[PDB]
Amino acid sequence: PVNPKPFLKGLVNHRVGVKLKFNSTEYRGTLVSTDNYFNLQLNEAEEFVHGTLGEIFIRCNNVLYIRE
Amino acid sequence: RPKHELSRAELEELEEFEFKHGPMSLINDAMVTRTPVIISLRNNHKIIARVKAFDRHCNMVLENVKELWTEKKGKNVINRERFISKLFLRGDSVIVVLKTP
Amino acid sequence: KATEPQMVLFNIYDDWLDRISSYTAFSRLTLLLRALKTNEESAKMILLSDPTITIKSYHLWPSFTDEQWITIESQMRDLILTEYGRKYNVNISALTQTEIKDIILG
Amino acid sequence: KIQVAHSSRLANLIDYKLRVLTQDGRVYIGQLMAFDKHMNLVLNECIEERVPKTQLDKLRPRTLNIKVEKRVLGLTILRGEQILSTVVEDKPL
Amino acid sequence: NTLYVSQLNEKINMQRLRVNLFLLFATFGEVLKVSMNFKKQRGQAFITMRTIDQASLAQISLNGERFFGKPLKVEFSKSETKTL
Amino acid sequence: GIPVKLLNEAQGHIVSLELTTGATYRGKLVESEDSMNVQLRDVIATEPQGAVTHMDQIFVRGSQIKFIVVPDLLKNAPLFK
Amino acid sequence: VSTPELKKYMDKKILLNINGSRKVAGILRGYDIFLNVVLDDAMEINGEDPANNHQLGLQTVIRGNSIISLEALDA
Amino acid sequence: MKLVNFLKKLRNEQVTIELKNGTTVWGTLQSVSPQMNAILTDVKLTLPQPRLNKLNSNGIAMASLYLTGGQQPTASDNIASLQYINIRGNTIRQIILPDSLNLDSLLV
Amino acid sequence: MVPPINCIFNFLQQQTPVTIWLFEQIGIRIKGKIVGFDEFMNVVIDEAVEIPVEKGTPLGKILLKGDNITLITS
Amino acid sequence: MKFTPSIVIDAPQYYVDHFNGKYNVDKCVILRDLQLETDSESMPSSLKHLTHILDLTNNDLIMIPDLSRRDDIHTLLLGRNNIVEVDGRLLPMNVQNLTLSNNSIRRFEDLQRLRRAPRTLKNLTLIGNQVCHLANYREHVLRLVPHLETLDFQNVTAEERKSAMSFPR
RNA sequence: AUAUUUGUUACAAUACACAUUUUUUGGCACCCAAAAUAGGACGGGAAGAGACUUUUAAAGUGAGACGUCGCGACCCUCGCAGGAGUCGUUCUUGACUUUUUGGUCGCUUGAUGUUUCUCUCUUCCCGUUC
Repeated sequence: PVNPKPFLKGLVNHRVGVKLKFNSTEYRGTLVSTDNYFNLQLNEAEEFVHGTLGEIFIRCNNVLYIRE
Repeated sequence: RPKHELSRAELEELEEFEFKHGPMSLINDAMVTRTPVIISLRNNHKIIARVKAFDRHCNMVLENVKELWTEKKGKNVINRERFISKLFLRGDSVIVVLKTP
Repeated sequence: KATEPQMVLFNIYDDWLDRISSYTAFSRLTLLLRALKTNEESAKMILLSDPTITIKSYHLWPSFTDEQWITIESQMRDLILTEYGRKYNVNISALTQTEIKDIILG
Repeated sequence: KIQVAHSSRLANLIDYKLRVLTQDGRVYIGQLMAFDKHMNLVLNECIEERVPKTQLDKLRPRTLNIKVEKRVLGLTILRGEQILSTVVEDKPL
Repeated sequence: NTLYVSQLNEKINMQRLRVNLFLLFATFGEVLKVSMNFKKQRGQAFITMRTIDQASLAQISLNGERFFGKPLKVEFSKSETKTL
Repeated sequence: GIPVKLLNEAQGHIVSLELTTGATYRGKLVESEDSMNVQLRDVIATEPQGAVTHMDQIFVRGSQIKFIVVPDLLKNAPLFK
Repeated sequence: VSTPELKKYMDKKILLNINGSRKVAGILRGYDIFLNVVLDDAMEINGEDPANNHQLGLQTVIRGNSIISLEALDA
Repeated sequence: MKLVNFLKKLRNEQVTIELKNGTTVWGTLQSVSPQMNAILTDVKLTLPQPRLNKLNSNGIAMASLYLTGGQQPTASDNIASLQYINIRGNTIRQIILPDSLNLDSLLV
Repeated sequence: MVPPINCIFNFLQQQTPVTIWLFEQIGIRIKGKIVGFDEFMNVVIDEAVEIPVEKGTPLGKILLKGDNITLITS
Repeated sequence: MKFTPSIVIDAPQYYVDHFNGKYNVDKCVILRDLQLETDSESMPSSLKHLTHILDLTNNDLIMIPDLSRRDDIHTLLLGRNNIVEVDGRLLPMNVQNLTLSNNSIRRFEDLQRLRRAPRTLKNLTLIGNQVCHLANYREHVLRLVPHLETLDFQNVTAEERKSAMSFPR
């Protein structure tokens, strides 16, 4: 019976992919922290749409879904 | 805990925490350390900008930021670069913001 | 950001001294040192004018190939050339190297 | 044409005939009467003007004469979500 | 002020008719009302003017004037208009 | 605000609606809320491409409304004093 | 803040357009302040009435954001 | 903190308000509402030309631009000049403020 | 009356599988077992697969945002 | 007196002509009996304010010319004006009607001034002019008017328009 | 015998509150392609022809679908009153009730915008530019 917010609290500092709603782009990286709005911070992220990205901030409105 | 229960100062401590410890701490640490950031808007045009200021809504003040936008018609591509000395950016357009090494 | 008295070490020269000989780089420093006073705000306008340029983390000066820097120091001199010039009221053509040095060194 | 007061807010102007721009590229011209926090406003005698697709092609860069199809709708109430920008056309009776 | 017309071409359209009337009455004075509110047609139109003098002039000059085939019968209104 | 209060003052009168989808619903207004979502009675509908139909009752979301046409005689209504 | 008033609509078979393209018909069950509308025996209407129409599920819930207009085909 | 309170102190400055349509507005700035509703005075508002073998510009922004009544007939390119435009807040994308003003004084 | 989020809670505890349509722009529909939800109608789906619009790839336990939700259908 | 900017400014632009558009301007103290002997100079003072209608009736104007680019203007009432010729290139795309009653316009002078157009105006009144009397004046006016919706209150007859077009060919 | 000023109260009104499906921190963006020279282009109107359609050689200019206000009428139709009535009240105001000309048909191509598919030359007349 897990809800979304404890699900993000359980996914902290685990490898998580996040699919944005636009190009079917997903950022694969270790989650750092989340906001009330579910803003995302990531370390060692990689952009799949192939690249490697050091640190990332993702705004809440553009994400489609979050997976592990 | 919902926001309507808290008092006037508890919201100030909450925003201080969210900026100091939270996702937007990526931007805050970028403002103090003078590290240039990369910002992708919804438009699809990416700015390399140094952040003077930022805010809750993510709208932020950047100086010396450089804008990079490409366009294609029938798979004919051209890359265009535009330099503006001062920028105020409304935060609803942005999607991903990364902190350069 | 320092609330306490302390000794701190930094390099004024940075890239330019590392690229160009030591006599000339002090001279390029002094062309700069006069200039930033005359550049009240256009300094960050002229030093950042090429946005491709970035400041190295250890270093202070914008690291660059040094050609715009020769253009930067020349534009900056002209700002010094006019500001020294306007107070005494001299024509720009009347300005000579012996006057231009007297502007630089005095 | 008409010079609006150098500092005049939407509250300062009432009964002026305005020109309202929406997100869809159509315009509502008429007297403003009220407005609101989120800027949905009430026009008295309003005519919506539209640009023809052939007219839109003409507007592309090269005296132009556009045929602007417009229809009259009196005493409407707009929605702040649709409004884009507002301009002044005339001054009150 | 108002001048009640009669005996005109009903076959012509309303707006057009009004326009025509306006065109006619602009020479005498400033026409306040373009067309009669009732819009029954077939002659019945109330040409509202700003000045009474102008109205009088109109009455004088355009009595039995050729407008769309038939001669218009000009006359002064019984009651005053709502606008005036 | 006055703009919504005028919509509440238009209850029981024929009004016109433009949805942001492009359609046009003209008919008699039964209910309206402060969220601007209204329900209309015995209303003629014009699809975005012009096809016109008729439906007895309709409820529309206020967020999708673009402009509302209200009987003109409400212009001098006391809200505007 | 205020609950939308569908109170006369519930239990009546209702057609409602989802987005620009879509039209769903079903018997209205419940609703909330965001207009989220749950209905049963849902059917997705299409050009060919018996043919392209296909049922969805025993219970379907709709986000109020995608609701445009709601018409009841019923008393 | 609301950073919009910064724009309130930029009053009486030359600015470009670059909107979501791509439409750009050069003008003198007046009071900015807390919702970032920006009211200008003497404004020349236009649309950039993507060159790219003359690719078609925004079709809605051309109509919205001709419908301001400020586009003059003999303008070769696509521009309009007018006095007093009032802009809703959610339409703004970027704001390019002048190079002269110092941020350290205004950002406090 | 059956409030809609009550019905969703009846999708959580009854363990019935659901197909869920997204916005018309994205072009995929998700299906899985709805576990729990928030006030914003953003839901966690266990054993979810994304079908383009039956060769779709399996996702996982995935949090899906409520902004893109259109239908939740059994 | 002469039509200046000050006069224009003074003019009553309050009462809008409710038949079509807005701002029915009447230049000077009153355009009706203003007595503008010269051509309509200082048109730029109006600056295309607003089927914008301008009433110039009972004034001395000799020539229908000297206009600034007016996009709005749709109606010109010029009654009791000593108009002789009205040739211009400013008011071409703009304008939907022209009332020229009781003026001095020539049958050939009126025809010459326009120079013909593929499309123009839509409503025209030439009544109480010398030209209208002239033989085949209606046929000549229809040929000159080129496209036309009216001719002195009576529409050029569809068949008359066809015959006039044949005469033009 | 010598309206202005000061203080208080209320109303209107501007500057300090809210990123989570109902308005202001965005479901965002994309169809693609067309002028270069040293008498010449460009727009509009008219005519001819090709190719298209229709009938069994002869007829006009890419085709098929919503509306929009218009040109005709073998029809209807009387002809002068947003306003009207009532009551309170005093020389024109409030409160309470009754409810728009066009009702239609052709168009022997009104005139004109959406939306899908596929692939122009010659001659004259009028404006602009070098």
